[PDB]
Amino acid sequence: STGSATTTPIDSLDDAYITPVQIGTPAQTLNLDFDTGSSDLWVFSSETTASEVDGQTIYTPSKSTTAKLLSGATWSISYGDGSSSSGDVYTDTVSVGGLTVTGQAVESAKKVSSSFTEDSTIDGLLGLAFSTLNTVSPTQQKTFFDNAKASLDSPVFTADLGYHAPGTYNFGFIDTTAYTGSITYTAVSTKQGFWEWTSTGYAVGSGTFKSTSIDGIADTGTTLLYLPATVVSAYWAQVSGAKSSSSVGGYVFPCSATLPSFTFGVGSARIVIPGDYIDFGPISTGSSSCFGGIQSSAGIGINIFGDVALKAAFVVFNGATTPTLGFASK
Repeated sequence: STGSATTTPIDSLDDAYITPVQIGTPAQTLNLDFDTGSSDLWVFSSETTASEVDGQTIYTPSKSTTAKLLSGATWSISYGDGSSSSGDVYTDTVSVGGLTVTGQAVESAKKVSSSFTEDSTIDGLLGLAFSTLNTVSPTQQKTFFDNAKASLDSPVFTADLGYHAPGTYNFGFIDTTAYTGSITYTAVSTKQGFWEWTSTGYAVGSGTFKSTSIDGIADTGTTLLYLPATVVSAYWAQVSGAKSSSSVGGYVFPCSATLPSFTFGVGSARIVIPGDYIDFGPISTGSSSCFGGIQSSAGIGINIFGDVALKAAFVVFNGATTPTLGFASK
């Protein structure tokens, strides 16, 4: 079996992408943020603190004939940006683009942090990293991808994010019409539970490619590209007037400047990120200072190939017994 769903940016800056997911019987449609950097499928629900809900569609397990309380199981998660959520756990039928999984753990949020309440477009997260990162206790739960794997034509899912436009998440097949050339595959380390891989280098604009190993994770749930201080400083040194601002929280540049492209290495292949993808607009309404899409990973401890990098390529997440990441130009 296969699945295919459209993913849409929540705003004009591509801060996050939302994908409709059907939960329960009869279906309750919620717009979830597909996150390859986490492993919990959690949703806003009828059990979430009423003051912490600001416009989201909520899951109501009491209206689902297939929902069941997973007695005694709880979950608690905290993300890299500081945001967090917690609550109890249900099992229910979950379908993504026609691909159905019965008995999926659906984590019902009782408490959500300010960041989630503020984002009215996002009803929850669908974790797509390895099930070892799942926060359900005492019994750990599997991700939707891990539960659908036996039923899939191929144990893969593909990410094809659009730049200020809709994209696609496919499960169980590789659309050979969605990319150009060939797909370059590279090894994945599952030691930390992420889709962790090694980039073979980088180039800034029309400059010479620098061959160096950058260990990082393919993360659909992170907006920006977070790379070592050395690489990020080499990039922003090519932008007139760009500087790292402590009050803003990273590199800012004059909105009138043109941004060079950024190239990253996948084996012997190169993925080119256009300069336009690195522009995140004014730091505040009316400001002439713009926020950069390439930031240092120094304070985080891990390099992140977020949506900025991922949207420049057709990305294959191969969840076979020996996992690999495939990259192709599009």
